[PDB]
Amino acid sequence: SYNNIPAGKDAPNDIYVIIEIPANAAPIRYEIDKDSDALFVDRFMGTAMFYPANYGYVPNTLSEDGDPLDVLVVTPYPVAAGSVIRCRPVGKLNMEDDGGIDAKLIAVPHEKLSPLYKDVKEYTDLPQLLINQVEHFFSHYKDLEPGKWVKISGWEGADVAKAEVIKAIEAAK
Amino acid sequence: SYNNIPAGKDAPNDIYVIIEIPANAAPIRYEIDKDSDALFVDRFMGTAMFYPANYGYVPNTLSEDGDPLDVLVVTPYPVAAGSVIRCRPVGKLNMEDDGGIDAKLIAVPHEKLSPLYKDVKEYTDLPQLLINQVEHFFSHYKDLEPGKWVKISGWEGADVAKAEVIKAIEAAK
Amino acid sequence: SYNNIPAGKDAPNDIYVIIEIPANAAPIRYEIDKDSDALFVDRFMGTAMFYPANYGYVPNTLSEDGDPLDVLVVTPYPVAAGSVIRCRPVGKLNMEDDGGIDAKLIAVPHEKLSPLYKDVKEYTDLPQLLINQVEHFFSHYKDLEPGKWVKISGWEGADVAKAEVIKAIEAAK
Amino acid sequence: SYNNIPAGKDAPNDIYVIIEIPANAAPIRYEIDKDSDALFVDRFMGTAMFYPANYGYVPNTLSEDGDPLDVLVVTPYPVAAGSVIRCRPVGKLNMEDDGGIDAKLIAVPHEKLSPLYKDVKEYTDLPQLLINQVEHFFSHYKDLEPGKWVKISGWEGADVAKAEVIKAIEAAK
Amino acid sequence: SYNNIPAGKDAPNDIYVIIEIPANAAPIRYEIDKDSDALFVDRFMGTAMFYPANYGYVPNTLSEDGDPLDVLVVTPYPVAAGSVIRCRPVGKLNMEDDGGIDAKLIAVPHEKLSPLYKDVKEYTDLPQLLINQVEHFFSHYKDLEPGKWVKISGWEGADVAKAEVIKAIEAAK
Amino acid sequence: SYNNIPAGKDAPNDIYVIIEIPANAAPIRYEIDKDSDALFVDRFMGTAMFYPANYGYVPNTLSEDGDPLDVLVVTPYPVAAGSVIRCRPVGKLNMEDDGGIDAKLIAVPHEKLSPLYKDVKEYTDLPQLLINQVEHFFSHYKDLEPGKWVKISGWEGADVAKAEVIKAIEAAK
Repeated sequence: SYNNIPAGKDAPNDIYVIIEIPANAAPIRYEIDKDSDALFVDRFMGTAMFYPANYGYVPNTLSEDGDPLDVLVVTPYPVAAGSVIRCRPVGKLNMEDDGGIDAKLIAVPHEKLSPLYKDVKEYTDLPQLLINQVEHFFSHYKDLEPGKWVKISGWEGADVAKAEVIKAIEAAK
Repeated sequence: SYNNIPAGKDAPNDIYVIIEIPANAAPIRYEIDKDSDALFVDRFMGTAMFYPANYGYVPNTLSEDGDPLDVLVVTPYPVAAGSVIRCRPVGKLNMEDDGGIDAKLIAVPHEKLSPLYKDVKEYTDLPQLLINQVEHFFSHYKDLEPGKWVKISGWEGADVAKAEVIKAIEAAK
Repeated sequence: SYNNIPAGKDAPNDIYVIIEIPANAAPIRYEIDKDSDALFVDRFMGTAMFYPANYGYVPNTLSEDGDPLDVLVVTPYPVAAGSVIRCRPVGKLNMEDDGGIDAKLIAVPHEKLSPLYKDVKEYTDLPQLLINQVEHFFSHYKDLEPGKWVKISGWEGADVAKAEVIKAIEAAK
Repeated sequence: SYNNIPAGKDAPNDIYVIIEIPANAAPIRYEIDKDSDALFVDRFMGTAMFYPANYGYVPNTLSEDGDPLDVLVVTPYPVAAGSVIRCRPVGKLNMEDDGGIDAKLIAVPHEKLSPLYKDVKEYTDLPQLLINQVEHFFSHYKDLEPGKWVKISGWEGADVAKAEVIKAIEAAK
Repeated sequence: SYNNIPAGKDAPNDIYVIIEIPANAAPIRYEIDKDSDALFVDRFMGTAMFYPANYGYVPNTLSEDGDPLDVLVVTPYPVAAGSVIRCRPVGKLNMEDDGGIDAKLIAVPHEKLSPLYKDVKEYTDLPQLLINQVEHFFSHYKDLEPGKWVKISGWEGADVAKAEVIKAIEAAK
Repeated sequence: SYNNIPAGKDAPNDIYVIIEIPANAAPIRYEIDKDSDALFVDRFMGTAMFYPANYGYVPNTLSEDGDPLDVLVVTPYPVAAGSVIRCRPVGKLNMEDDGGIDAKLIAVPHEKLSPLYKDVKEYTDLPQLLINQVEHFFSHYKDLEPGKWVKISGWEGADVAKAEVIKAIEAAK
């Protein structure tokens, strides 16, 4: 049970993220059931696109999606599906979808995992093309799913990124 | 425990299949133990062949193999090992092996996973080469395993494919 | 030399396409120099997208924009970069570029290369999602390259594709 | 829980090994937590190196690392992460590290998994370059991790390789 | 040009092989044009099989069937398509085709390319399963291509392989 | 022909590099013949290491050791072997070989190829770990090839890299 994994070692700036879809992976949406812990294939993406970064969730949280809080982690090389990355939140990606709103945070590995992003304090420190690529992926990856839309709102800093994790931690209590 | 996963949402025409070997994967037979849920490597295949499609089993079933009922699912791109696909059975592949008989069903993803096979009602709707390739794989993939043989019998439709799942559901009760 | 290859053994029904970019490949736009026949790295794609079919051109052809005839070849597996596929046109995709009007043909392999695409004689015989991914790919793969933009106009039948081949072979060396 | 898996079927010469890092894999150290069973990313390796073989551990053991006994298995093709290989120990690789000593055994699949190494009785039967490559990997793969060193001591045979498993079996009792 | 390459620095012990199909590659039969030196897509394989060694030919040789000498080069890792391996023959595989009689040599890389195959001087020094996969691959990889069929006759020693090289170099340009 | 390509559109700021070995590729050292322009397999690497950047040379240049100018091109994704990257030098790596003194330039792609490396104007603008992996790779990738050894001397600025380009173009065809 992935519930055994804490939301981190020192939340907010130390979250664990269980990866469901690796970066640059096959065009397949995976989602982890929270009763069997198995990797469920949600949909074979219609668009000819791939995820710009690893995307998963923080364990033992709850937002207004009904499901835990979604995270996108940037790594030097994609991680295996079902893996847990000790990362640090550095931004929040707000956007409106068919069923209300959705909010993704962008994350980055920790001191002991990788020195690559010691200078990444907030999402603006990542390369501009990546941020532009992350926005472009979510706006268009569901363009062939009938009835489903996505519109990108704006970005928010790490301090508010590290805020929504604070509120999702006890919303699961 | 994969036993938490039901055999489906609306059996017969809505089975779940836990994939043990992805399509076009490395020449390695994986099998999921049903006590630890871990992915066990059964044998490194002697033949220079790969699985024509993802092959796994429906959870919480039982046939006359002693183990659950085996399924081959056709997907636009191979799924990760240990994943569960919400698919629909569309055929049955009968064949005789060293220890009696074995029966595989061919399956196909569902409305909400992929529109690719909305027109696939039975195995004859899949391309002929695939069916010919699935038969050729099982007939020859054990040609270098000493003492083991496989002979291909015939094909059966979805209605009888959806029959053996009916009988394997309660044979596990 | 590359232009030591005819446009087709029996054009326009039988044509050759040198492949410049493979399908499902890394997002690297390759274009083949004709002074040198070396593979030139033209663009590292900004958008998180991949080519839905192997992209290339017909040897010994000259289109309007000054270069040979663009062809997307649909194959069972992605072919190597710089390899020659013997194929047959089945449709034509029309668009307007930043430089004016553009057009990409779509083709399936020759009968002797694969039996998978024989009853595919028009582009509408191809899967409906594949046609939509080609439309979606070309409409958005330049979204993050500045100065470029693509507007999808509409498809034309297999007979017009063979006509544009005839006209491209016409004005060339 | 991987604890359900025995240390083998007939220890010593029949150990099970849960693979955490596949061979020739991405430069990523994985480690399996022994409370959640999840695949944890330990560190993104600084060196431009890959693991010469699959490396994991024997379940339900304990050495003087505090963690179970580490094993390197040689296979015809890399196994998926989180898989369990029925292998046979054929050597011991002693070496001193920043925190005391570490000891790895080299292993090899069994009769029923692969005939490739029926003649491999001890690590000297494997190709010399592999042994030289295994030594070179561990000596240098942490050259960019600050504060961490590794020095290679020597090799020991299967009989002593099959000894340390004997002592790690009951050290977990 | 490709035929600007000798059959070997010191034939028949030292030979060159241009590789047409890599090992463990996608099931695409490539053959290299000699008018053009471009890589031609000859066949999308029907059978779910892959080449057990990199397939190619010796430059500046002419066999009976009208084409250069077929050689399978066993390498630690699959080499790129269209690349030149400096290798040494160790055996000969004999068969009868639909067009008559055929023969494929098997070779291991030159000493300066790898120390892994030095004490391999006959094909029986290669692993016994590898010899059987080459026999099984050629006997079945054309099972689904109509009009073709291959019958394995038997192997011949390393000395006959060097003799066929001498005779192939003999009648050529 | 390959030497039908200039050293650069506007050397030394704009240069071309034919890539001989891609990044993160299989440990196969390729070198491009100039008699033939075919890709020659030079060495199957003994050490379990991979190239940290795509390795190649500048056309129409002549260095001291008799061959064109070595350049490592850092790219978002590894480019195909034998492809031409339009790039800009940002630093120089100096070393002493078994044959004397050696030097490898490091380069980032031209502005028109990617916006990711524009504010990279010196090699110290590249990530500090990447600089260390190139130093570590060249210092150890020949550890298991006998007769060879590499000693890292130190880096030099982007202005010296443009100077060595000028001198390499100078004494050449």
